[PDB]
Amino acid sequence: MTEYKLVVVGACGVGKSALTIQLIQNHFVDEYDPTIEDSYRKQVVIDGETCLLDILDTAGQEEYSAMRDQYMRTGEGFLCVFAINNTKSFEDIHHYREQIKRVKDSEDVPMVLVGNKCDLPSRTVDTKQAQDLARSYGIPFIETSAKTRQGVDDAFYTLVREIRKHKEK
Ligand SMILES: Nc1nc2c(ncn2[C@@H]2O[C@H](COP(=O)(O)OP(=O)(O)O)[C@@H](O)[C@H]2O)c(=O)[nH]1
Ligand SMILES: [Mg+2]
Repeated sequence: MTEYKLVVVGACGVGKSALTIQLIQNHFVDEYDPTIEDSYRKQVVIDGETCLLDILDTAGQEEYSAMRDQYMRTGEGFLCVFAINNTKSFEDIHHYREQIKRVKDSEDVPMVLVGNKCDLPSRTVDTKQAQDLARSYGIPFIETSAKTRQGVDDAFYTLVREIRKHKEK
């Protein structure tokens, strides 16, 4: 079956691991070492297609930069995650967007912008500001909560749909 290589990127603390574990295992893990980087797999049906999601939960700097370049080149779509209560993590999206395009040497890379922790009333990034950024990139924007599961399937399944649209060209 088709496998989709997804990569979850974003500043430390935004909820990359929590989102991935919620997607894969259907529970909220509120404490997971920020320095652990690992891949997870799940076989799902998306729009009638039985497929495999092969998801890299990134954790930032690698032993060697070649390891980062390798996962960006092999990755097919990227969840660019910020936390709605951390403005610096939102600003960091500019860096991730650029770095992925730079490594893949492509202006057309499937991505989805994810604003996580939307169960918290505490918010420094309003939806309008995040929509502005996603509009500038021409990518979807989804607010999520790894805690409540809101938006979680939508974020990952939308990324698969973005990969499909890229492939058909
Ligand atoms: N309230 C809330 N907390 C979250 C959410 N996602 C992650 N967290 C918390 O934010 C912190 C960092 O999450 P983690 O998954 O380790 O982020 P990572 O460094 O991006 O992998 C942890 O204390 C989690 O409990 C969420 O959707 N809502
Ligand atoms: Mg993590």
